[PDB]
Amino acid sequence: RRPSSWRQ
Amino acid sequence: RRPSSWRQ
Amino acid sequence: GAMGSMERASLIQKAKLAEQAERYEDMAAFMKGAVEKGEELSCEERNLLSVAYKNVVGGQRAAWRVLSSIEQKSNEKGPEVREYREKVETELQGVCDTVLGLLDSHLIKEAGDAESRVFYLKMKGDYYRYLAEVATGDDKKRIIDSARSAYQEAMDISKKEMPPTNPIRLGLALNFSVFHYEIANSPEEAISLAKTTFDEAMADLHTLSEDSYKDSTLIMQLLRDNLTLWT
Amino acid sequence: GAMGSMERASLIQKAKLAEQAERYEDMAAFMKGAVEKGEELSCEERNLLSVAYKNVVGGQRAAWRVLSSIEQKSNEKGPEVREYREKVETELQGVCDTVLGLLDSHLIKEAGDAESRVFYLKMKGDYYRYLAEVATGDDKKRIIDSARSAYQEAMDISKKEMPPTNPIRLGLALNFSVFHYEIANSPEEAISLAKTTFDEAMADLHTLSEDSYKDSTLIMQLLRDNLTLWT
Ligand SMILES: [Ca+2]
Ligand SMILES: [Ca+2]
Ligand SMILES: [Cl-]
Ligand SMILES: [Cl-]
Ligand SMILES: [Mg+2]
Ligand SMILES: [Mg+2]
Repeated sequence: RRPSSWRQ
Repeated sequence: RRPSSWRQ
Repeated sequence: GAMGSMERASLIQKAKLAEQAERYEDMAAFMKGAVEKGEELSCEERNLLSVAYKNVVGGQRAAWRVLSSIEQKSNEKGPEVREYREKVETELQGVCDTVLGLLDSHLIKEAGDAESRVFYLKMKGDYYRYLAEVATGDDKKRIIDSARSAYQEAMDISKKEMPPTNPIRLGLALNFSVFHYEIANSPEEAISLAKTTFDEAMADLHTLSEDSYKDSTLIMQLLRDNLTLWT
Repeated sequence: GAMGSMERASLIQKAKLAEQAERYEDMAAFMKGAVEKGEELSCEERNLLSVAYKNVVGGQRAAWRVLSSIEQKSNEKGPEVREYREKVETELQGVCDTVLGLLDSHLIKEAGDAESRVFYLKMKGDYYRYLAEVATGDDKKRIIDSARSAYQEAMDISKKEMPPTNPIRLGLALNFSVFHYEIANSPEEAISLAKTTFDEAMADLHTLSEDSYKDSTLIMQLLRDNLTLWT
């Protein structure tokens, strides 16, 4: 998958 | 709740 | 309009791409351009038109309901909540007016087959219904009656020309029932319509292929869901 | 611009209403208008700006990735897939350019406190990163280096001026790590940064209140998720 960047 | 109208 | 220079087939292709990308405002603009080419729409093309505008107005309606609720709680502060609810409301009305304009110029008058004519008259009822959800002025009763008249003509055609399991007939009856319950303050009519539609579809299922059975029973389940909610 | 006649406080109030209604394009336009009033933004206001544009560009990026994949499969037909991917790409670039313009005129130059300056430099890195995701021309390396330079300045400030658990410091390190992995083709740097950030945050948790602990450990979990994905 694509990695997590900052998210609420 | 609100009723279902047609939806896909 | 803005899509006048693009080929009809390219507009349809891009509408399908926009659906895959969940870009429903683009999808609606492409399908508006395809309609404005002046040719009738195929079954598939009518569905793309419906899906596009249903998603666009659906987001507007959901936002309007959020804002209207905030506004009601505020009236139980300044003008901002009312202003922004009005902004969303005006944009929703603009989308409904655009759809109704496509139906009137000239989709409905060229629709001769039951399937197309019932589809477009159901759409006309739906978008007048969305106008009715936000209406409060001198013309609110006329907006409601415009929804009713379109649904009623579609019902009359569908009962004469289509089997009781036909998905567009079922979806029309579902939405007219919601109109009765939510707009016309006629819950008994809503319930009676949903029950009679369900029962007559049930009795016609034996005539269907496995694929048609799946299509019809899916919409019957929405009728059942409303009946369970309302009774 | 178009929001020049609305009060700053009313723009902020409407940005919050737009968030509640999930109307993120409106939210971004309101916050752009608030920035253009020329005053510095509060902590809360910076968050509203970030949330609004993150949601707008996030939908554009998701659509671009859908269309780019279709386009790649097609090149393994006519111009429509490329045209529509380009349309979405140009709109995404326009949103990124708008955000970068707000940072440059004049949010960054007026940001003196660590919290605001690191926040805006992280934003600058993020939006150059989004430009880098779609870049292919003569300036692609310069776009990548613009992202890197902004992230790097933000990192240098955050390490000097903020504790290792500070949420904006953690979120900056998370995104710079993603930049290393996905944009700069430096997976070892991405992994090293995420691990060192996680470990130094873990060792500082003992200093925090229960609420600050919750805030910091939430972002640490995103670092952990990437490390598990990458190792
Ligand atoms: Ca009764
Ligand atoms: Ca290694
Ligand atoms: Cl407004
Ligand atoms: Cl296009
Ligand atoms: Mg032609
Ligand atoms: Mg003022």
